[PDB]
Amino acid sequence: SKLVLTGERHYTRNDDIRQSILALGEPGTFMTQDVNIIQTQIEQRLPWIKQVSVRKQWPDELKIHLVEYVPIARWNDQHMVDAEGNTFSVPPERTSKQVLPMLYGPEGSANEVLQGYREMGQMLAKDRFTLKEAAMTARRSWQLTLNNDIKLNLGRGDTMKRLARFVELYPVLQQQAQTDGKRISYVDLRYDSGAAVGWAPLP
Amino acid sequence: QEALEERARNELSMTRPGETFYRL
Repeated sequence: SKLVLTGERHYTRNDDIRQSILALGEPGTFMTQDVNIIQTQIEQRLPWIKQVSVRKQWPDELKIHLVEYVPIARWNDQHMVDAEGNTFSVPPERTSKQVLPMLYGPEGSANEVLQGYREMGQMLAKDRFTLKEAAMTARRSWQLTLNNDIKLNLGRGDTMKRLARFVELYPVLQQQAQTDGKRISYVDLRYDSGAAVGWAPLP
Repeated sequence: QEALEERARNELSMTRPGETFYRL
């Protein structure tokens, strides 16, 4: 029996597969096992695998082809979400030097959060602001973190009007922080037509 | 919890010591 492993692999390493197999049969090998259980075992021991196919090719060969999920953001913190809203996780020894945007929300809200992250990032992009973090509460209030580390508190209201107010007001907040030797730390927008600004000393 | 601070903030124009307020 030869075991042929194929597909584009960014997180899986070969011991992940062989362990899934031995942990089911024995220290001996694998051929006329059920291909559907070899497939199910691998789906369950490797939660970052989005698709795996297991197929017997004679002479004597078992061929496994892998498709991995691809993260576009960390989800809450220890997990990850892809561009279609799917949730998965990767042992953090293997992801500890990646730098991804950061989403947060209640346990089944990834798609909703990712949608809001997309829409709001679009608007901030029209003014060359870029979104590093986005958190949504069970009540569906929003807080954003720019790449320049300013936090924005949007609460629950028309988040897009409050977003536009930040951008309008930003040049004076920056002149003001410029003048007093401080840095902008956050901008609370949860008012009818104003903003409260918290400062911080310069790093 | 933070619902209270949203009304406190939105319904009455209240802030927190140290913050600067801007009205447009």
